[PDB]
Amino acid sequence: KAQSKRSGFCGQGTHIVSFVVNAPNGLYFMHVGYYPSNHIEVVSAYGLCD
Amino acid sequence: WTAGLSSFAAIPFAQSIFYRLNGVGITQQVLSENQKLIANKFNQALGAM
Amino acid sequence: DVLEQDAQIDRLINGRLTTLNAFVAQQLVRSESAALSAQLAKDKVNECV
Repeated sequence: KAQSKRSGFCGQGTHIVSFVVNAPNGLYFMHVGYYPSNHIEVVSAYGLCD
Repeated sequence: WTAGLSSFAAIPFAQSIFYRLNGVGITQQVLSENQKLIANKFNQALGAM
Repeated sequence: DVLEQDAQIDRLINGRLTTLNAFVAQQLVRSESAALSAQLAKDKVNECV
């Protein structure tokens, strides 16, 4: 019904949408999985205090 | 870090505990920065275990 | 005597194989329980840790 946005019970990585189709003697699921596949180090600050 | 989701971070573990504690219990930064032995209290429990 | 001994061997073989069948069945049940517990463990690590 909705994007899981939580622990990956469904497709590995963040799951945008999941589509379910009947399988012989069962149900087959076809989730969509997002994988970054690249990581670049960026120095970051915790906003600012004024 | 509570703000970071599924992302790498470079913060001390004690700061990470504070972010999780702030989400778990609504304690203001002034309240959290009082005795400053809150992490030490966790260490005492870990030592007892 | 050998002829009587062969008859004794037969029943002993039948008893041993049935006991092995029960042992294998218990191991199969344990493996199915392990698969369920491993799935629970993976969910627990992602949800809590």
